[PDB]
Amino acid sequence: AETLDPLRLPLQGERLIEASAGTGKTFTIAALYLRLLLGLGGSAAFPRPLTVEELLVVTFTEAATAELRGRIRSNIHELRIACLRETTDNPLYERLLEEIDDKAQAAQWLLLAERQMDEAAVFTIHGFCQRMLNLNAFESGMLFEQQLIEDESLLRYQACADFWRRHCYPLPREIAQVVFETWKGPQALLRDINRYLQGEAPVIKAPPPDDETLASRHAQIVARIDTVKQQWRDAVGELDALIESSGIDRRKFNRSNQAKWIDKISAWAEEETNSYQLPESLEKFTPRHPLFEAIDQLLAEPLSIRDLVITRALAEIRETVAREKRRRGELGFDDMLSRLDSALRSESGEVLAAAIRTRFPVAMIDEFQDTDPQQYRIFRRIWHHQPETALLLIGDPKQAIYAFRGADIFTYMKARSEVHAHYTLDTNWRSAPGMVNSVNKLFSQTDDAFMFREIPFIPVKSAGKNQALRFVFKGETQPAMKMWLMEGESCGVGDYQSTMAQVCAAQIRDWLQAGQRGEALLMNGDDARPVRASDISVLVRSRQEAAQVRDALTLLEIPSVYLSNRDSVFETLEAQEMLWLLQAVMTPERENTLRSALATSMMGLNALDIETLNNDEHAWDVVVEEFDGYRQIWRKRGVMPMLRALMSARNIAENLLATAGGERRLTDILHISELLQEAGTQLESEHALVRWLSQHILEPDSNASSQQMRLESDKHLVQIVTIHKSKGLEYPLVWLPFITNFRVQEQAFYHDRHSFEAVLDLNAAPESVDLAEAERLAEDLRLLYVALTRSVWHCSLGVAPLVRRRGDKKGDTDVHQSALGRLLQKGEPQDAAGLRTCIEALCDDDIAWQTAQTGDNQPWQVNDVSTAELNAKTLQRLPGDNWRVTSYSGLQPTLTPHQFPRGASPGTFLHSLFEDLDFTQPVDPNWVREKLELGGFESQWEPVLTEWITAVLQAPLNETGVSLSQLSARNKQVEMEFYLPISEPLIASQLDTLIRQFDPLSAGCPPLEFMQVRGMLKGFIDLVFRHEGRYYLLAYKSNWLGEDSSAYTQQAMAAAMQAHRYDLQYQLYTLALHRYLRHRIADYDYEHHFGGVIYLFLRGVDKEHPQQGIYTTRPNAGLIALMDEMFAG
Amino acid sequence: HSEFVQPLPFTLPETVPLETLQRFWAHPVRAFFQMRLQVNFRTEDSEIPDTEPFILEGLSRYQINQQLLNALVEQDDAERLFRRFRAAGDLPYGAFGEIFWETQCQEMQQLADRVIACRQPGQSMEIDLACNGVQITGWLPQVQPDGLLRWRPSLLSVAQGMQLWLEHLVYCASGGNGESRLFLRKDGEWRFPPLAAEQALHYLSQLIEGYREGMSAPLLVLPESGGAWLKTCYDAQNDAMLDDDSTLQKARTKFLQAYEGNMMVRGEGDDIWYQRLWRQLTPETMEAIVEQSQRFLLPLFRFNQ
DNA sequence: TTTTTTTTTTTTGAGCGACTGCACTACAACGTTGTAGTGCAGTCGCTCTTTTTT
Repeated sequence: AETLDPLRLPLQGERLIEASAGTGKTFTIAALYLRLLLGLGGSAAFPRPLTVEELLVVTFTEAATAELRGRIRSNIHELRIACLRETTDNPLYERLLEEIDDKAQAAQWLLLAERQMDEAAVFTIHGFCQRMLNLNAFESGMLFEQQLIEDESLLRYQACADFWRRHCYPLPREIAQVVFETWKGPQALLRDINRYLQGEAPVIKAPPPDDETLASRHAQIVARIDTVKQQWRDAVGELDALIESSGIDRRKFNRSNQAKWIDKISAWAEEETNSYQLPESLEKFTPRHPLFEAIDQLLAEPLSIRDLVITRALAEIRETVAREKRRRGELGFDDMLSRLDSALRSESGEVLAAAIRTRFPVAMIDEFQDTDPQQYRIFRRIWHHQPETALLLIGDPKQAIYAFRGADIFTYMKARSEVHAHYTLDTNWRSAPGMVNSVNKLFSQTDDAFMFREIPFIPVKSAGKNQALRFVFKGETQPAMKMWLMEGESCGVGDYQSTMAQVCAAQIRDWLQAGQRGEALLMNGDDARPVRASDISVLVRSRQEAAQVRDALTLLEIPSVYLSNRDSVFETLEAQEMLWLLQAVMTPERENTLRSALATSMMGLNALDIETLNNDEHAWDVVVEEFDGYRQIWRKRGVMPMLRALMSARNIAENLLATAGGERRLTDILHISELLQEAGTQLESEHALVRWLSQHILEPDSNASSQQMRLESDKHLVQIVTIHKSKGLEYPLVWLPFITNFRVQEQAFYHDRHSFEAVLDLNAAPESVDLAEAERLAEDLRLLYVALTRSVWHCSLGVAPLVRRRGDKKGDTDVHQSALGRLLQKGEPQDAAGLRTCIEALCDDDIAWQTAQTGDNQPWQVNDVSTAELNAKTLQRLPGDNWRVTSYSGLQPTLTPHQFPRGASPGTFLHSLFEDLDFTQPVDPNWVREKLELGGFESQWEPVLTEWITAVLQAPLNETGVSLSQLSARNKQVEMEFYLPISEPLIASQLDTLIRQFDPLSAGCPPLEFMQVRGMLKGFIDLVFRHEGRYYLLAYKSNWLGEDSSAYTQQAMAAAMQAHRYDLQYQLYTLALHRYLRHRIADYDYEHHFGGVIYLFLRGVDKEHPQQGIYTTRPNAGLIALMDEMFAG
Repeated sequence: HSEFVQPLPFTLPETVPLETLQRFWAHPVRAFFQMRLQVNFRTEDSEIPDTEPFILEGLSRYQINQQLLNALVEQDDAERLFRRFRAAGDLPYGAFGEIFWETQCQEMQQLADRVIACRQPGQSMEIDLACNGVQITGWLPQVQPDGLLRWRPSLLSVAQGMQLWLEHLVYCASGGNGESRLFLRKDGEWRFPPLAAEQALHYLSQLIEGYREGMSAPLLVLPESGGAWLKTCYDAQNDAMLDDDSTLQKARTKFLQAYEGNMMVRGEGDDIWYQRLWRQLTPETMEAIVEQSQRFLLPLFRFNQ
C-alpha cells in the first residue's frame, strides 16, 4: 500500500482509500470535494471542473450525511474566505491556495458552490437508488409514486404462513411427523431463514432438483433405511468379530435392540446401537461383512428433510413477498437495490448507466465496508473502466462489523482484487501515541492478524499535536493499555462477568473518587482536565451484560445511561399507567377503573390516601367532578391540554422530579404524551386514540420515533455503548470487561475464497462449519479492533482463561478460540499460566497488567450544592382584543314541492340551481334532468321541477310587477361577497334598541347574545339587480319544513322572519348595499336609487297566489345612516 | 414520592371464609391490593391473532391439558375429546393437531398412571373451625379416606404447595388422619404427612396472623423466589439452615434467577403488582422478603417428602 | 316489540454436555478374588448478540 496525500491523489479510474480508525476521513472527504470543485492537482487533476449537482457522495447513515454536508459547507465557506483574503491559518488550506494561480474565478466558483449547496448530491445508498429509479423510470420500469414501508416482518410472516399452509397441510402423518421434528411451526422456520430472506439471496450448495417433492425424499430415505433393515435381517444370527477389552459382551443385547428396531418403516430416527456396528469404530476398539459398511454409509450423511423445505421456502416466500408488494404497489429498502440491479442487468439499462455517467461523472463512496454485493455490482456496472469518470472507494476493512445486517468483507476483498491502486492514511489524530503504540504492538505480533490475505495491517502514526496526552493517577502516570487479568485457573461465564463487572465498577468509583479531588487528570501538555462521569465508558456487546454492568454500577450509587438502548416506550409501566388514566378519563362513571388508575405510580399516592379516598364520599365526588372536567378538556381542547392540566393540578411533575430516579419516568411520560398527541390529531374519535394506545402497547415493534431518549444531558453519566454503536465516536477512558467472551457459530453460511460469493450449506458438513467459523473469527477480530481503537487516553481490558467447553479442568482453555487470545497467545492453544506468560511477555511503558481484586469500601460522594433563586414572569394584560372575521351564522299529488325533502343540502342544491340557471333563457327539461343527474336526486321529480321553476320565474316580485325574465345579464349580479369593517365594540344592547326604534318587526323577538366583534364581517348576497334606474336586493330561503298547505301568508312569513332572525341580516345587507352605491356612484341618494329588499321562499310560491312566497320590505331610510355612523366611528 | 407501605387500621372479623384465605395465600400482594383497598389493576385483553394457531402454548395449551387430564381421570374416550377440540378449531389443522394430541395424550396418560394409582372415590365435606375466636367456614371437594388428592397439569411451584399445605391444615384440623398429595408434571410431587390437631391449629393460627398482617401492611412474601431462596438455604437432613457464604451466594443467585427470569420465561419480578411497590429490587427489601419467607414458607419445606 | 343480568385466575424451556453412582465383564494376583475399563441411569450447569436505510 501507499500513503495518501489529499492534494496528490489522481482522480482517474478507480481508487481505493483505506482510512484507518481515528483518522480524518470526514476531513479528507471535504478536501476531495474541494479538489473536485476547484479542479486541482495539475497532471493528476480532473479534466474539467464540476458543479455541486455533479458530485456524488455516498454514505449510509443519514446523520453522517447531514454532518458531512455541514462540514463540507463550512469548508466551502472557509476556503471562499481564504481565497478572498489570499491567506489562511491551515497548512492544507495554504497548499490549496498555493496550487491555484487565479483567485477571482476560484472565489466565484466557491460562491456558486455556496449558493448551490442546497442542491448538492450528497445522499445515502437507498436515497440515491430511489432518486435514480424515479428520475430515469423508463429504462428501469418503476412507478412514479410509491409507498415505502418501514417494517417488512408482517408481510414476510404472512408469506411464511402461506408457504406453511400450501406445503405442510396436505402432507400425510409419516411426513408431517418429520416436519414437526424439524420445526414446531412456521415461526421457527421464519426465525431460521430470516437472515437469508432479506437482502441478496445466497447460492445453495448442491440444491435439490425441481421435481423432487417431500414425498419423494421421504420415500428415498424410507427405501434407504429398508435396505439396511433387509441387510440386517439377512445377516442376523452370527458374530465373527474378535472380542476386545473395550468391547463388552452385551453388544448382542444391543443387537436385540435392533431386533426391536425392525418392526415398521413409519419412524424416522434410527437407534444409537448402529453406532456400535461401525467398521471405523469396531477396528479402533475384524469387520468382514459389508453390512457394517452399509450402516456406516447410512450414518455418513444426516437423514433430514430440512434442506428441501428450506430451499422451497427460499424459492416461495420471497416470490410471494414480491408478488404482494407488486399488487399493493409498495416498495422496500432492499427493493430499490434489487430494482436498480435488475435495471442494470438488462440490455438497454447499460445505456441508462451512461445516463448516470451523464448525471454524475464522479463518485466518492464513503463506508465501503458496509456495502452489499448488489451495490458493488451496480458500481461496477456504472464506473468500471469508462473514461472521464472517477471512483473513490473510501473505507476500512478493519471496521466491517455489520455482517449480520447484510454487509460482506468478501465484496471488499473482491473490490480490492479488482482495483490496482491503494492509498492509506498514515497519521492518527484521535488517540494518544501510547495507545497507538499499544495497538501497533498487539496487532503486529504475527503476520496477517486478521487471518485474511487481502486485509493487511500497517503500523499507524500518531499526531504531533496530541503527543502529550497523558492520563495521570494520584500515584504516577497510568499506562495506556491495562489488561486486567482475572486470577484463577478455570471459571464460568456468568461468574467471570460478575467479577469483571465488580472490578470495572470499583475502577469507575476509584476514578470518580479521585477525580473530584484533582488527583486523576487528563493532561495535554500543561493543560489539565478532571475526569467526570461522562469520560469513562464501558464497551459491551449484548444487552444482558449491559444490564449486568448497569446493575453492578447502580449498586455502588453511580448512575449510568445506555446509549444503545433501543427499547420502545410503549413496553414500560408508564404506557400502562397512561392507558389506565385514559380509560379512567373516558369512563369516569365506573369507579373501578378510576380507583385502579389513581393508585398508580404516576399519581404518587399512599395506601392511606386511597383508603381515605374510598371512605370519604365527598372526596370521591370531588375526584369524579375534576375527572369529568378533565374529560371535558379532553373533548374540547385535546390530549396535551388535559395532560398538562392533570400534571399542573395534581402537581405530579414536581413530585417526579423530587423523586430520585423519576426524571427518566417523567421524560418517558412526556414522550408518550407527545406520541399520543401526534396520533390523536389524525383520529376524530376519542376512543380511537385509546384503542391505538392499547394496540401500540400490544405491539412491541420499534419505530424511529417510538424509542427511548436520553433522560438528561446536564448531569454527567457513565455511558454504556455497544461495539456497533461506538463506530465513529470518541471516549477518553474505555473499559472492556467482556472482550474475552466469544460465541461459536452453528449454521453453515460462508463465502468462497475464490468466487467471493455467499455459499449456504444446508448439510452438516464440518468443512463448511470451519469455513464459517473462520469468518466468525475474522468478524470477532474486527469487533476487537473497533472496540480497541475508540480509546483516547486509557483503555482497560478484561482477560481471563475462559473455557467454552463444559469440562472444568481439561488442561487447555478456549482463549485461542476468541479474538483477543489469537493476538495474545499468537494463535496457539495454551493454558492459564501460558496466557499469563503471554500477557507478561509483551510488557512496555504503555502496556501493563494487574490482577482482579474484589472489594468495596464506599459507593460515592454526592457533594451537593444549593440551587439558585428563580421566578416566573406573569402576563400583565390580555394578549389580544376580541378580533374575529365572522359571518351572519357566527352572530346567530305524489310529486309536489311540499313533499320535497327538507335539509341543508337540498337548500344548497336549490340555491345552486337558481344561481346557475339563466333568467332570460327558457327552462329546458333535459337541462333539469342533467342537473338532477349531476346532483344525484330522483328522476321522477324533474317534470314537476321544471314547471315549478317556470311558475316561480313567471311570478313577479315587485311593487310594480316586475318579473325575473326582464333582467338582462348586465343588470344581474349573483352572489355578491362583501366585507364590512367595524372599529367600535359591537354591544348588543346598544344595537338592539337602535334596531327596535325603527324596525316594525322587532315588537317581539327577544335580543340575541353575542360578544363584542371588532374587525371584519363577511356576507354573501344572493342577487342584486337594477331596473328602470332603481336597485333591488333579492335573497332566497328554501327550508320551509312546517308548511304544506296555503297557510304561508304575510303573517306566517313575518313570524318566520322574527323566529329565524333574518332582520339583522337584511339590515346589514341594506348597509352594505348603501355603502357600495355610495362608493361606486358619486352624488348618491338612498331614497332615489334603492328600492327595497325581496325575500323569496321557494316552497311558498303558488300560481294563483302572487303575494305568497315573496316578501318585500323597505327600510325607513333613517336606520341606515345611524348604522353607518355606528359602524364607522 | 413517599412509600406505598403504610400501617393501616384493620379489625379481623369473626367469620373469615376459606376462599378468602386461599385467595390471600395464592398471591399476597394482589390480595392486599384488590381486597383491602379494592384496587385491582385491570389489564386489557390481547388482540385477535392474524393466523390460525399452529402450535399450542400458554393458556390454550393449559386448558387443553386440563380437559384431557379431567377426561383421562375417569377413563373416558380421548378420541371423542380430540374430535370435540378439532371441531372448535383450537387444534392445528391436519396431521399436526393429531401429533400434538398424541404427545399430550402420552403425557397425560403418564400422569394418570400415577394419579389413579392411589385414587379412591371421595365426596365434598364441610369445614367449620374456630381458631383464636375466628370462624372458618367452607367446603373441601373430593375428600377421600386416604387423605387429600389433587391433580393439576402444571410445574413444580411453591404456590400450589402453599395451597396444598393450607388444604392439609384445614383438613387435618377436624379429623382426617392421612397424607396430602399433589401430582404435577415432570415427576413433580408435593406430599405432606398427617399431623396432630394441636400443631395443625398452631399453624392455622400462624396463617391467620399472617392474613391479618397482610391486610394492614403489604405482606412481602414472594412464593417462588422466596421458596427458591429457602430451599437453597434449607437442609432436610439436619433440619437446620446453613450459614456458610457459598450457600448465601447460591441462594442470592437462585433469588436473582427466580425474580427476574430469562428471555423465554416470564420471571416473578415482571408483574404489575410488584412494580407498584418498588421500581428496583433493593437489598434491604430483598432481606425483608427473605425474612418473611423464612417466617412463613418454612413449614412448606419442613414437612415436604 | 318489550327487555335480564355478571366480577374469579390459571400458564409458560429444552438440547448439549458434564458429575456421580451402580452394574458388568476382562484380566492378573493370590479355583478364587481385587482392580480396571465401559455402559446405563439419575442429577445438574447453561444459555439463547449487535440495526437502519424515504
